[PDB]
Amino acid sequence: GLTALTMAEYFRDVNEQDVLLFIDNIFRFVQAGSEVSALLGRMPSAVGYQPTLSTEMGSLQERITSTKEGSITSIQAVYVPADDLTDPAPATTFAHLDATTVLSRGLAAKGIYPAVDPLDSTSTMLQPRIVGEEHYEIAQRVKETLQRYKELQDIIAILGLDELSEEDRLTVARARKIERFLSQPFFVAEVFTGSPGKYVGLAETIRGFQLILSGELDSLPEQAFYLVGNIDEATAKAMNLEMESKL
Amino acid sequence: SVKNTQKITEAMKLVAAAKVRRAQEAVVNGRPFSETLVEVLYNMNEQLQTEDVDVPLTKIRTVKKVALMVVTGDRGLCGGFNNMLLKKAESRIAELKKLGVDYTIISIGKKGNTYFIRRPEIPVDRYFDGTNLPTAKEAQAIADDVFSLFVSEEVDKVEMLYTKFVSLVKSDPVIHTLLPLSPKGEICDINGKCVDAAEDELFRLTTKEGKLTVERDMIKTETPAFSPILEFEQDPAQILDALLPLYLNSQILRALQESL
Amino acid sequence: MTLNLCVLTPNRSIWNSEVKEIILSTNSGQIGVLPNHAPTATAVDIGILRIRLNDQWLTLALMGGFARIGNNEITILVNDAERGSDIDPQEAQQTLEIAEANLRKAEGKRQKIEANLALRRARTRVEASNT
Amino acid sequence: VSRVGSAAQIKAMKKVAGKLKLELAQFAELEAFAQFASDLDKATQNQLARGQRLRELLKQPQSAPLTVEEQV
Repeated sequence: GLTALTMAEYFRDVNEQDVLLFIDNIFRFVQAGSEVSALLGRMPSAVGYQPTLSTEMGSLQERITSTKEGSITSIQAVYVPADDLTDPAPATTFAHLDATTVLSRGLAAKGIYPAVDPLDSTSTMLQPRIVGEEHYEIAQRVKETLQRYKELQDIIAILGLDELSEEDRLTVARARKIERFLSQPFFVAEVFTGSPGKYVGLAETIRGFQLILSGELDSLPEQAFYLVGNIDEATAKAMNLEMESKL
Repeated sequence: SVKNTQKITEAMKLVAAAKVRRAQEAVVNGRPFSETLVEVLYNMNEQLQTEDVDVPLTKIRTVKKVALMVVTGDRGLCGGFNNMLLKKAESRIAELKKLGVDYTIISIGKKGNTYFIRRPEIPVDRYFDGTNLPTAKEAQAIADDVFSLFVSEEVDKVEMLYTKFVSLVKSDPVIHTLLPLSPKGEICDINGKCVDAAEDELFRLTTKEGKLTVERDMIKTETPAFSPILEFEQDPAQILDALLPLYLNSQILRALQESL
Repeated sequence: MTLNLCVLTPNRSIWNSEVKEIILSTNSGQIGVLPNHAPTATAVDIGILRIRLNDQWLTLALMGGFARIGNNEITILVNDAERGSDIDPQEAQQTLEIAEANLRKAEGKRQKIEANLALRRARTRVEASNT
Repeated sequence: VSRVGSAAQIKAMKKVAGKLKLELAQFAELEAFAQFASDLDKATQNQLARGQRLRELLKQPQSAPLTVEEQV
C-alpha cells in the first residue's frame, strides 16, 4: 500500500496531475499489519488488529490529500469482516472515507452496469455547499424517487402498474427511467459488447436528471434510457425507436 | 430466528395484500348484480308507491326478539380484529339484555363461534362459517337460515355486526339492521346514520405517496325509472315477495366480503 | 336472431351469452321467450332456466331470483345459477335423497321453510337427471 | 459465491445454468411464500413449483458422479 502510495505521490508532486490510487481492499492491509505486529510480539489490541492500527492506517490514508500541486484522490475497496461497521478496522477506515459507493450483486445480475447501488451509496460531499444547490436538490429528489420505487416494488406485484394512483405512477415511471439512465456504457466494455462508450460530464447528467425527474420526458420509452450517455442521446435513441416503430 | 420471522411476516404481508385485492375483485364482480338489483327495486317502488299487503320480511312492528348476527375473522393472530368485533357484540347484547329482548346470535366466524361456544350466557345458536371467499352456496345457507328465521315472527329486528372497511389501519365495527330490508330500498343503520341505497360504497385500494391505503368510492348508480310500457307479469305483491330474499342475500354476501 | 342474456349472481355473471329461446319458470308459469319479446318483469323462482340455443336445449339450474326482461337485453337476478353441466347426475340424485332425509325433520314454521328450501335444492338436483 | 463466475463453465452450462441460477435466485426469494402460496398469481405459483422441483434436481445420491453429458 505504501509503495503504491509513494509511486503515486511522485506523480502528484512532480507532474501536478490528478492521480488515482486503487488500493485493493484495505482490510488486507490492516490484516497484514495485524500479522506483522503479532510476529513482532507487540501485545494485540481490540479484536485482534495491531495496537498501532489507527496510526498505521492513518499513515497509509493521510498521504491521500489534495496538495496545492495536485490531487492524489484514492479509491479503496473495504471488506468488512462478519459485516459490521463496529469493529476497529472498518471503524478506523470509515473514519477516513469521504465517499462510500457499494456495488450491488443483484443489480449486476440485472445488468444495470455499473452495478453501483444508487440508494445505499452515500458521500460526505453530497451536501449543497459542496456540490451546488441544484445538484443537492436533484440528488436528494432522485434518492427519494428510488426510495419510493424500492418501496413500491412490493406493491406493483400485487396491485399492478395501473391500479395504484396515477400521481405516483409517474413516480414509478420516472423511477424506471432513472434506474435505467444511471446505467452508462463504458470505454472499457467495448471489448465485450461493442458499444462505443460515453463520458458524461457532471453538468450533462445534472441537466439530464433534471429533465427526467421534472416531468418533460414522461413519454420516452423505458428502454431508451438504458445504456446511453447524455440525455439528448437518450432522446436520439427514442427517436430512432420511433422511426423503427412503423417497421 | 428473527431474520426468518421477518421474511415470513413480509410474506404474510404480501399474501394478505393479495387476498385483500382479490376480495375487492370479488366485490367488483358483485357490483353489477348489486347495481341492477338496487335499480330494479326502485323501479318496483316507482311502479307501486309502496302499495303493498305482502312480504313477511317487513315486520318491524316491534323489537321483541333481535337476532344479532356477528361475522368475525377466522384465522390466527387476527390483527386486532376479532376482539374488537366481539367486544362491540358483547356491548350490544348487554344493551339488548337491558330492554329484555332475548337475543339469539348467528355467528359466521370460525374463531368467533369457537369463542361463543365457551360462554352460553349469550344465547348463541346455529353458527356457520365461510372463508377465503364467501361462496354463493354459503351465502345461500345463511340466507335460508335467517330467512326461515324471519318467516316465523319470533325473530325480528334482525341486525348484523360486520365491520365496514373505512380505512386500512383500523376499521371501526359497525352494526346494520338487516331483515326489515325497508322495501323502499334503504338498508339503513342503527338509527342515526341510516343510508340510502344506489348510493353505495365500493372500496378501491391504491397507494399514497408511498404506502398502501384504501380509498373509498361512493359511486352513485342512476336508476332507470321504467321501460316505456313496462308490462307486469306477476302480481304486484309476489314480485317484492320473491325479490327481497335475493336482496337480503346480496346484503349478507356484501357484509361477508367486506368483513373478510 | 337472439337476445343479450346476462344472468347475474351476487358474485358472478353465470351465463353471459346470447340465446334464442328462454324458458325461465316463474311462479305462475314457465313463460317461454322468443327474440324481440315485449318489456315485462318476471319473478323467476325455482325451476330450470331451460334455453334452446342453436346447439341444443342446454339447461341451467337456478335456485331463485328475478328477471327484468326488456327487449333483446334480458338481465336476470338469480341467487344461485349452475349453467351447462356444472352439476352432474349421480351426486345430484344422491343429494336429492339427502334432501328427502332433511324434509321430514321437525319444528313447526321455523324449520319447515328451511325444509322447503331443501326441497328446492332437490329441485336443483332434478336438473342433472335431464342431461 | 464463486469469483470466476460463468467464465469457467462450458457453453452448454453457459446457456442452461444461467437460467438455473436465475430460477434458483427467484425460488430463494419466493422461499417465504413456500407454504403460503394460496391460489396466488399463476406466475408466482408456476415459478415456485418449478423452484421446488429444481432443488430436487440439485440433491443427488452419495458418491454419485454426474458426468457433464448427463447433468446438462
